Amino acid sequence: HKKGLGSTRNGRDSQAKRLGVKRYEGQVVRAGNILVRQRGTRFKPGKNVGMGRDFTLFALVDGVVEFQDRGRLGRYVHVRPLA
Amino acid sequence: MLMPRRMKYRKQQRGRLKGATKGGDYVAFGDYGLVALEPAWITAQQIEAARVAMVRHFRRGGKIFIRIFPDKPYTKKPLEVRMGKGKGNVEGYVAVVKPGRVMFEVAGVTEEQAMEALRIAGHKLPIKTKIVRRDAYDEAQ
Amino acid sequence: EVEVVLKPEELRIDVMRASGPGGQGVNTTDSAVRVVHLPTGITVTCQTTRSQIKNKELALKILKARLYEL
Amino acid sequence: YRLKAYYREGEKPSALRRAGKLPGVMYNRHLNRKVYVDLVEFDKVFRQASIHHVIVLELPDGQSLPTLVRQVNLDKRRRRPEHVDFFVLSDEPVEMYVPLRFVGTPAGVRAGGVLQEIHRDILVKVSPRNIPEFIEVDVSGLEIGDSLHASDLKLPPGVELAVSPEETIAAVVPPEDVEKLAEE
Amino acid sequence: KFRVRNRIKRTGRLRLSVFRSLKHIYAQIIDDEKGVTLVSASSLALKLKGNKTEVARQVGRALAEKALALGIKQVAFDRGPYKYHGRVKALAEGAREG
Amino acid sequence: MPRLKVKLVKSPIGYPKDQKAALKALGLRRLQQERVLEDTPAIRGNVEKVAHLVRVEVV
RNA sequence: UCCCCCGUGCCCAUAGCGGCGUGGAACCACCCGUUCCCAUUCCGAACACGGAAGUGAAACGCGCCAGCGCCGAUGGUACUGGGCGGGCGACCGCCUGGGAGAGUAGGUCGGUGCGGGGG
RNA sequence: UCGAUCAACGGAUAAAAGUUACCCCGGGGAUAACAGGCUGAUCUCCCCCGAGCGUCCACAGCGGCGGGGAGGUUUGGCACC
RNA sequence: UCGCCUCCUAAAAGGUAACGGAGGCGCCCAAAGGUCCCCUCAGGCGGGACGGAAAUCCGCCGGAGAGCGCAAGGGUAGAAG
RNA sequence: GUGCGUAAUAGCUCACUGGUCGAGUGGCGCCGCGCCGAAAAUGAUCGGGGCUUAAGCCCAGCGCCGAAGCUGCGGGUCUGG
RNA sequence: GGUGGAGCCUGGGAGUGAGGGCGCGAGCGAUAACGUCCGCGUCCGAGCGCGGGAACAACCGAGACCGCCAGCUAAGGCCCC
Ligand SMILES: [Mg+2]
Ligand SMILES: [Mg+2]
Ligand SMILES: [Mg+2]
Ligand SMILES: [Mg+2]
Ligand SMILES: [Mg+2]
Ligand SMILES: [Mg+2]
Ligand SMILES: [Mg+2]
Ligand SMILES: [Mg+2]
Ligand SMILES: [Mg+2]
Ligand SMILES: [Mg+2]
Ligand SMILES: [Mg+2]
Ligand SMILES: [Mg+2]
Ligand SMILES: [Mg+2]
Ligand SMILES: [Mg+2]
Ligand SMILES: [Mg+2]
Ligand SMILES: [Mg+2]
Ligand SMILES: [Mg+2]
Ligand SMILES: [Mg+2]
Ligand SMILES: [Mg+2]
Ligand SMILES: [Mg+2]
Ligand SMILES: [Mg+2]
Ligand SMILES: [Mg+2]
Ligand SMILES: [Mg+2]
Ligand SMILES: [Mg+2]
Ligand SMILES: [Mg+2]
Ligand SMILES: [Mg+2]
Ligand SMILES: [Mg+2]
Ligand SMILES: [Mg+2]
Ligand SMILES: [Mg+2]
Ligand SMILES: [Mg+2]
Ligand SMILES: [Mg+2]
Ligand SMILES: [Mg+2]
Ligand SMILES: [Mg+2]
Ligand SMILES: [Mg+2]
Ligand SMILES: [Mg+2]
Ligand SMILES: [Mg+2]
Ligand SMILES: [Mg+2]
Ligand SMILES: [Mg+2]
Ligand SMILES: [Mg+2]
Ligand SMILES: [Mg+2]
Ligand SMILES: [Mg+2]
Ligand SMILES: [Mg+2]
Ligand SMILES: [Mg+2]
Ligand SMILES: [Mg+2]
Ligand SMILES: [Mg+2]
Ligand SMILES: [Mg+2]
Ligand SMILES: [Mg+2]
Ligand SMILES: [Mg+2]
Ligand SMILES: [Mg+2]
Ligand SMILES: [Mg+2]
Ligand SMILES: [Mg+2]
Repeated sequence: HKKGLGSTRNGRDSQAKRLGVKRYEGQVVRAGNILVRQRGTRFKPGKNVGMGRDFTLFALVDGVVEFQDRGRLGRYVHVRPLA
Repeated sequence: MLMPRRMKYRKQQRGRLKGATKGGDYVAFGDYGLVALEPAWITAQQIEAARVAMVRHFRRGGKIFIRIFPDKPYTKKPLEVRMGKGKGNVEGYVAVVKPGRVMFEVAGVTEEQAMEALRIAGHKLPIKTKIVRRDAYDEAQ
Repeated sequence: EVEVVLKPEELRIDVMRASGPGGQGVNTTDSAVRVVHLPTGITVTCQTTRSQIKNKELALKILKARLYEL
Repeated sequence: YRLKAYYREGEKPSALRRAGKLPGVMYNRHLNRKVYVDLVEFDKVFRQASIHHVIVLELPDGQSLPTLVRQVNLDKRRRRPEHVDFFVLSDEPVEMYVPLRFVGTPAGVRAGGVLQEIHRDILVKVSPRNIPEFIEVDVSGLEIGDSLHASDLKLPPGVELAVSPEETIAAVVPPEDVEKLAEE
Repeated sequence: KFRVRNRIKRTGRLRLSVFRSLKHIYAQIIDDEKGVTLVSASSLALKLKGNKTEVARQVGRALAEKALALGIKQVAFDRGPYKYHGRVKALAEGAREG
Repeated sequence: MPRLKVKLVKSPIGYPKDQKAALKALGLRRLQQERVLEDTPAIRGNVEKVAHLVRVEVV
């Protein structure tokens, strides 16, 4: 005997987004290289770093990524040139 | 019974039971306590039964402290139903207990009454217990 | 008050083999159930469904009735 | 009271504690050493004593020091201690929860009631030479319901506490009446 | 707190910072990323006329001169709570236009 | 420089890939095979990783 | 070098809150006015201009205090890469590396570049 | 640049519902119904605790709330020959 | 039930299943857009004709608990408001 | 007022003290190994026989046995030199 | 560091797209299933070749070119079979 059952109105979920840091400190990059994918401003653009509409962070020059945590001011991603 | 008035979620994942109580290991209230020796899910109907058992024992007497609280929901599918088609329905609530936890406490009661009391309450619990006194159980600072 | 808690303390529940149609299972499963009330002499049966557990409770859902009337 | 104490070189924590010796450390606002003080006398003493009365600590240096225990971490599963913190002293004024006796009979013990001595070991700020004992309170006036509290007590000259004074020190509440049952 | 800090809008280099005072008006061309002041020109703290605005202009050209001497051609205009008006150092020199 | 002489004594059959590679890195193929290597930190790291399968000798 | 004050930066609460004092010679503020530039969903409060009698009262600066806040060991535990054991299970133990979070002692009412004005 | 609930949303035709106990072929123990098996919630039996019933009097006969097991005859779960 | 978005499951990189847990989208805005210039909330407590227990005033206190068109999350007053 | 006992008393008795005896004592609390709790369906059994200061269990030690694993000797083939 | 049936690039030919047990981490389930879904790892699959485990794909030991009436070991064993 198979006694009938119901179901759930659950079952959904949205595609994975692959957010996060893409280049770490001491890593060489080229102009344009996206360095971080984030939703809010989890990281603030630093020296030679841009930020697109979706808060994406990319290198502005060809240099080596560097990270700086500035307490109450936030965390910064800078791109130090070979200067 | 002995459930929580409100909850952000009605059903919740089962989990696990790694030994050590984390917290609740010393007396801190009454004079004698009942400490859990095996890990387990104590159903509110047991917490209840044990409690009533004590007041019943030393009717018109001391004070009782229930140191645990069933805030975890218990799910159970219907009978004769197959697997799947969603999570079961909540059948009650249980308090998770680990080894070392002082589940109950008593006060303003004779040492005879205290012992006898807790000994009966442990006969209503799905686990093994131990009765204690008070001494280093003074984490006042 | 308005109460009648007939505890399954004086009931005799049986489970004979289904009657009527069915298939390779009407002959095999103890579908049909029969709950008996002894201090009264009332008996209620049920083969409405194809499950003993959905029939002993649905057969009890009646004994509660007739009783509250008698 | 008194008690023997030895110096720990920092070797096999969990072992020195199995062999029978109980681990620990003695510190204060100056120096701080690591030691091992056996369960035998420790236990016996510590229970009679507690963290109210001072103790001696004669090491192989003899150097007997006055102290009160600040921290004693149990073993969770099956009560037992694994560590103890020793606060050395002098004439230096510090704190400590001082024992509490409550001579009396609340009016809450004739028609049902029992005393819940909430904070039965009150913390007070004061120096060594200023270390009392059974700091009693009056209970002869605690009605069944309403009950005493705060620092509204007999603080012998020199008792410069650290309460509120509101910190409910104690209260009297009712019994466990068989009369219950419910639902709905 | 009249916060503002609109000066945080400092992406480039060489900040020409002004300071209006009930009495005087100072100004120094600063270069962060090094945390140093390179050129300075005060109001009556460098001694000057008695007006306020007229004094602004004079202490203006003053700085710019001393500036160019060091090769300080272009900069960016500051004074946080500034409110760009009156005491406007609309000075010649300086390749910060404005 | 003081060298190491590790000997594969316990079979790697049943242990993780990495542990089987460490052995490769060291140069151990068969059971009972011995190999004298330099004592550098990079050579120990792997011998530490496979301690349970190797008998080491400082020579 | 060393002091005091004014601009700025870095550290990003050991910088704070709240008490208690100090400072007007210079700086600075508040002040004096609203002709003028410029201003108010209404206000010269705020912005802005011209000033210069008075005050350091408000604000701000500098000191001292730990009540609140913030910081925070040393020990010992939790947990755990890897290796290994006991049970019948839920689970429990050892070895070898790592090692908190609470809590205790205790710390703190700041540190510091650069440029100006005053001894 | 416009016309898609081509929403079964990588979208078969521009255009499409049922029935078979009158049935048929190719396959599957990749998958149901019997029986077995693993499981033992359900089921049956027995035990721990001692509120309370038994005029008195916890077990002569009973046992509130709760706790631990056995068996593998029931109803199921699983889908292993 | 079928496509898309948010959280969890997810084992501190990314990713990760089940008829697992729980909600949203199939729009909207010529100002809700660009830029320049100003301004800073929610609450709590007092004081105020109509006046709730928040209408609008005043005053201390209030580092963000408000707000950000709509779900959730991340972010945010040194502004995205 | 401990238990028995009464319809409530009575009656027996004890915590308790004298007491000849003239010595080890009652307690509680951990630990190692056992006892009970313990009933299923064709003939039983730890694999069998058979084991008890063990042929069981815990803790030390040395020696042997034991694979197609590793050596020794011979041979083949494939790669690199 | 690391010369390994390592890697990287281009191209010819593929099979596979029913997995399974076990350990650890979760969900689902009843902290049921030789259950079911993922994750890390392993082994069987293809090592039903070998020794141990009474017998037994995946547990312990161990990766079988062939030959030997030679030797040392592994797990497991050393009262008799
Ligand atoms: Mg605590
Ligand atoms: Mg039919
Ligand atoms: Mg059937
Ligand atoms: Mg501004
Ligand atoms: Mg193996
Ligand atoms: Mg102002
Ligand atoms: Mg672990
Ligand atoms: Mg630590
Ligand atoms: Mg810490
Ligand atoms: Mg088409
Ligand atoms: Mg599709
Ligand atoms: Mg068609
Ligand atoms: Mg017909
Ligand atoms: Mg025909
Ligand atoms: Mg016909
Ligand atoms: Mg036909
Ligand atoms: Mg056919
Ligand atoms: Mg076939
Ligand atoms: Mg099958
Ligand atoms: Mg079947
Ligand atoms: Mg068969
Ligand atoms: Mg019951
Ligand atoms: Mg059967
Ligand atoms: Mg079945
Ligand atoms: Mg399957
Ligand atoms: Mg992740
Ligand atoms: Mg992860
Ligand atoms: Mg924009
Ligand atoms: Mg605009
Ligand atoms: Mg308000
Ligand atoms: Mg036993
Ligand atoms: Mg041998
Ligand atoms: Mg050869
Ligand atoms: Mg060869
Ligand atoms: Mg290959
Ligand atoms: Mg190819
Ligand atoms: Mg392919
Ligand atoms: Mg598949
Ligand atoms: Mg696989
Ligand atoms: Mg697998
Ligand atoms: Mg399973
Ligand atoms: Mg399976
Ligand atoms: Mg196959
Ligand atoms: Mg293989
Ligand atoms: Mg076979
Ligand atoms: Mg075998
Ligand atoms: Mg085998
Ligand atoms: Mg081989
Ligand atoms: Mg070989
Ligand atoms: Mg044998
Ligand atoms: Mg051996």
